[PDB]
Amino acid sequence: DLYSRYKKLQQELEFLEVQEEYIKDEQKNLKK
Amino acid sequence: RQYYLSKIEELQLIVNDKSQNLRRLQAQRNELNAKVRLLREELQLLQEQGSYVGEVVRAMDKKKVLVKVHPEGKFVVDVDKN
Repeated sequence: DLYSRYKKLQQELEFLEVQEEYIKDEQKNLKK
Repeated sequence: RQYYLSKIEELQLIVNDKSQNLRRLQAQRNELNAKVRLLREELQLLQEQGSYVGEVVRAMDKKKVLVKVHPEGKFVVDVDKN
């Protein structure tokens, strides 16, 4: 069962990475 | 189990720290977007003209009121939704 939670946290990390990249792009676009 | 527990603890640490980072970044975005929206609506309103200034002489029943304005003169006008 702990495999499941570890993979879920890994997906959480990747999703946060996606959010950070998207926010950087939106920040540049919004500044322009 | 050692591998498993250690890596999930690590994941928790990085995920929470990046969640705080995301909080900061998202807040900055939510201020910038609000400001941009403000400016856009300001310009859209700026397109609207100056609507005159007048003084009413006598209300003459709902949907009709008399008002005098500079040298255009005295006009009867229907009131808006207010």
